[PDB]
Amino acid sequence: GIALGMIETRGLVPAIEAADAMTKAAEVRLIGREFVGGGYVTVLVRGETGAVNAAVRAGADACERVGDGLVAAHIIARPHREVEPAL
Amino acid sequence: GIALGMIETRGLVPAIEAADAMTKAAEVRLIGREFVGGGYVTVLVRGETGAVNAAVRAGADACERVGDGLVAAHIIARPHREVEPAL
Amino acid sequence: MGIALGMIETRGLVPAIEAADAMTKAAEVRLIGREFVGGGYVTVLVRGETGAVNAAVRAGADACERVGDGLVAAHIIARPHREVEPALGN
Amino acid sequence: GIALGMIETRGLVPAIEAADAMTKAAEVRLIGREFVGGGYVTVLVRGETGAVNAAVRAGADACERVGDGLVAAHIIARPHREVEPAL
Amino acid sequence: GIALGMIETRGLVPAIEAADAMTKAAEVRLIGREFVGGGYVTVLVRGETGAVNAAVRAGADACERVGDGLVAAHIIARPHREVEPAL
Amino acid sequence: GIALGMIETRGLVPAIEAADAMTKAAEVRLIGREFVGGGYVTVLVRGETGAVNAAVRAGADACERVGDGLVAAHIIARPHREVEPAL
Amino acid sequence: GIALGMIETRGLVPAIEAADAMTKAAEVRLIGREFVGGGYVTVLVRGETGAVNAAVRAGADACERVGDGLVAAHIIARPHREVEPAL
Amino acid sequence: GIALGMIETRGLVPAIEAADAMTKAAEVRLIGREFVGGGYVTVLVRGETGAVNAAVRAGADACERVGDGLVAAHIIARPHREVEPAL
Amino acid sequence: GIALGMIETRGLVPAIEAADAMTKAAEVRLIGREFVGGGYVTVLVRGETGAVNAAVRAGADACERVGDGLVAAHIIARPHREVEPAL
Amino acid sequence: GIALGMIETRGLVPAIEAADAMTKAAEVRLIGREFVGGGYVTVLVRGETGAVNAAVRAGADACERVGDGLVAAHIIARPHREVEPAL
Amino acid sequence: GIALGMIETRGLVPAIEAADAMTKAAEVRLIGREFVGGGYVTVLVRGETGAVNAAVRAGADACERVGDGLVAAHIIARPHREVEPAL
Amino acid sequence: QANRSLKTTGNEASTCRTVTGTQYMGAEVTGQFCQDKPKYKQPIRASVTTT
Repeated sequence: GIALGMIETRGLVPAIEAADAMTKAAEVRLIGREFVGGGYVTVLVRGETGAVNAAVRAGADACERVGDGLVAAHIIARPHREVEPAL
Repeated sequence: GIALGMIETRGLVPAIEAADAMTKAAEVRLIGREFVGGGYVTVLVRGETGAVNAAVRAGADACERVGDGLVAAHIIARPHREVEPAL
Repeated sequence: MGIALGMIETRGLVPAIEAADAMTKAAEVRLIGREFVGGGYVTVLVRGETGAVNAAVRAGADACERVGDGLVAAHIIARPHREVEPALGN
Repeated sequence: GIALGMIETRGLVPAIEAADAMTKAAEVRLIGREFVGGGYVTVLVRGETGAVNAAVRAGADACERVGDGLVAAHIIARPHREVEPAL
Repeated sequence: GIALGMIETRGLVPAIEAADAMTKAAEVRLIGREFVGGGYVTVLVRGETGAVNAAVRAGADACERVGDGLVAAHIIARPHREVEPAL
Repeated sequence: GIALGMIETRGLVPAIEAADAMTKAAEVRLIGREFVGGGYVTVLVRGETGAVNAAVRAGADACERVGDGLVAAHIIARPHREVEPAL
Repeated sequence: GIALGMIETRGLVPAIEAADAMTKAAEVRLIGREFVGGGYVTVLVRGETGAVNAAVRAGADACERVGDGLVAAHIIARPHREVEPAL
Repeated sequence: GIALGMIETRGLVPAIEAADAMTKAAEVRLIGREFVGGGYVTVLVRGETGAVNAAVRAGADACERVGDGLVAAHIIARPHREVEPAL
Repeated sequence: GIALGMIETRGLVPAIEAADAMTKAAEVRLIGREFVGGGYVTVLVRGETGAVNAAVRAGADACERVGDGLVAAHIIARPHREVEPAL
Repeated sequence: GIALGMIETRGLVPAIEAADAMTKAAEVRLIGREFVGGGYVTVLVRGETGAVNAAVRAGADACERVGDGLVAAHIIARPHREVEPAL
Repeated sequence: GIALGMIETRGLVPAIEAADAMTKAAEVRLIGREFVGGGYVTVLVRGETGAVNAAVRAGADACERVGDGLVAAHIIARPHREVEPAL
Repeated sequence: QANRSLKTTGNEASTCRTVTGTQYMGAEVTGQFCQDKPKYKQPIRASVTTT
């Protein structure tokens, strides 16, 4: 799967709890963990469209009340080729 | 020893004393100390389920009086095997 | 050579450097860490004898309480674990 | 498991019945009988944190009515190495 | 049988008379006569559940009016294997 | 005589008083002196029933007036076989 | 160091938690636990003056509300060489 | 100097600090640190009669009201040769 | 088993029904059926404490309602080994 | 221990008895007795900062009421390299 | 002996008459004659502890009536081995 | 020991739910963290009687 699911949060613990929840909800490959800066931490996974959608939804409603909580959670159906150097 | 414990503090030394509370509370293997950026600092340990539970409970109890204090403290019992390569 | 750990954590580097100056002028300490946490949190970490570290960190916290943005944390460490030591510079 | 649970009591009837409670409630290995003197008698068990906590909680809650009752019930999860020669 | 009955008395006189009641009311072998310390004396007997119960009833009833008498009295039905070194 | 007489007191001066009264009142065979602990001292003697009774009553009379005096003292006419190994 | 910190309490729960305070507060080794008698139990620790002071502070703060609680504490700083055989 | 300076107290904390008073007061040599029982502890040192007097002084000043308290302060001036086997 | 149970009935109708109850409610062996004289009849069984109590105590239940009824319901834990068991 | 403690008083009497308080309180070295003038006498000690603190505390506690008494007692925890010639 | 008596006063007229009192009082070895400054003069004498006591008693009891009289008549029984090098 | 407190995450599922088997969670957690007292009291074989 090539669909990309990405989560923003305030600190690594909400990030990794969300990541565990979404990986358990659907088997996706955790592509990256990036320190955005200023407390923003992001997690990047790739997989099938429905699986990644369900995983992102599960991480979203599972990590809302951890620490400061979620910041941004949206889905991309068909990530485009030139985004790979950004991934 | 597989159960992974993890916590932020709004500052480095609250995280350091949190890890001190971790190691003085129960048997834990503090695997990671990470700078989130802007002041948030994460520490992550490994241990048994009840062990890490009691350790982080003690850490949260002993953390709020240190600088800005506790911001986030929740733990997982069964970590996903693919996460640690990213940790 | 005492493994007693002491800290000063400050909002900004000016109180950090003033606190380190007070560390060295107050009691015997060895400075191991000066670290920019990020966003203005600056940490100075010293080691030495328990009473020496206590007096040093106290004098530093008293001196840097106002300077710049002022002190944020003055949390003396009782004793780091053997396992804590690798995470603080090994 | 290095978790250490232990309790003293006035009279050895509560001591041994609480020891049986220790070893029956959770998988914990006993490591000490102590004739403290003056009526205090101490049972000393060793095991992992969760089992130790559950066993000691059950034994303490079942120990008050038996005999002259408890003296103290608290647990240290990570005894230091130097404490072991003073077992 | 492996049924464990046992008594503590304040003073050796109630201890021995309780032991004699133990062995006379029911035919159960005694396994221990231990000095707790400071005046508490414990008697440990082994046998079948019913005989142990009858003997302990008799000993407890006969001990309440000699010297300082009974201090603690209880029965263990199924002692665990490893509490033998704890006896 | 297989009859068992015996007496307990606080302190060893009354205990020696009792033992002297034993050996002087009736020719009853002394068996042992035992330190219960915490000040309780007990003495165990054997003889026939009448001699044991007279000796023990005389010992109580002589011991009541010395030190803390008698604390517990009773006689068994028919001591059981397995009791003797425990004393 | 050779400074002598040392704690008195009733029971071994306070004794060993005081030992834990010793070994978690400052760089201090215990030279020995001791059963004083009548329920009194003490711990004797050796270390630097400030070290033993921090240790005794921790023991006192964690001990007074455990079981019967702390009975005594004292802070010998220069034990004369003639006292070493007594410990 | 052969005279005996010797002190009794409740608990080992006053006994140890009284021994420190002994060894810092005057010329003495401890030859006994005795556990009497029931919390009673004796400290006993040898020296000349003036030295032991001045030592027992110092032992008494910091003991009657430290810890659990002092029981008795005493001076021996002529230790009889028959007493020596007892010491 | 060695425990002796025995039941006594005015008339042997309750004796026989009680003996059948003895051997049906538990597995104990009848050792005696004796005509006391003048109508009293006593039957004695042997077995373990639990089996004897279950049999004897809850055995003459259709006894007070049958015939002239019960006289005495009695259990013995450990009869004297040397003299009476041949009786 | 390079920490410097020092006490000055009126008259040599409190000065040297405070020096003995120094040497018997904690680990210090009496490195100098100095005559300021007009009766002012100073004593110097080196040792650990906690040791120096305890030493000077005990020294003042000895020298309050000695003759005309203390006037000033102070500590320099970490003297610079230009003060050593002051001796 | 090893004990040190030592006495100070305004001027030495009281100090020298007090030294005569030292010598007439008890077997003591005068070792020091120190002009503190501004009028304080101190006498340092060595002898047995009781000898030191008698000496200082006599010196004080003879010093009040001469000149400005006594200021500090101190008594010390054992200075530590590092004090007399400064004496 | 050292166990669950108010500021913990990832261990909320069985907090207010009935429990099968041995108990190890404290009563205060349900008292001041859940809404009702647990309707499950684990019995013991150590009965208390009198002669």
